[PDB]
Amino acid sequence: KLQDSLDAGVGNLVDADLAKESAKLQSLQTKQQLGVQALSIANQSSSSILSLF
Amino acid sequence: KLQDSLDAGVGNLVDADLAKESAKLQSLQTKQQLGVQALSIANQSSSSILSLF
Repeated sequence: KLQDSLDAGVGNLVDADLAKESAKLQSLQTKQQLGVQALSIANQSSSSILSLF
Repeated sequence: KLQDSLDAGVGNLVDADLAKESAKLQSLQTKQQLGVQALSIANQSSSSILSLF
């Protein structure tokens, strides 16, 4: 009985909640996809200078 | 496990960041296109002398 209590205590200390990690993973994947597109938008600046010359 | 650690370490040593290389490539391509036009502008100097004679 004591060993079961100690195992449960350590698990309570260091375990995670995967239900929350799923939501965080979804939001972060969407944000990374948006960040790549934002970098692509930022790269195409200064390309309009060539028309002046 | 140790072999995985060593491979990751070497990769950390010698790998590049392609997100930055994309931006640098765009800027350098634009600058080269502008440089060719600038050289073309510089060539056409001294062509106006012939009108004096």
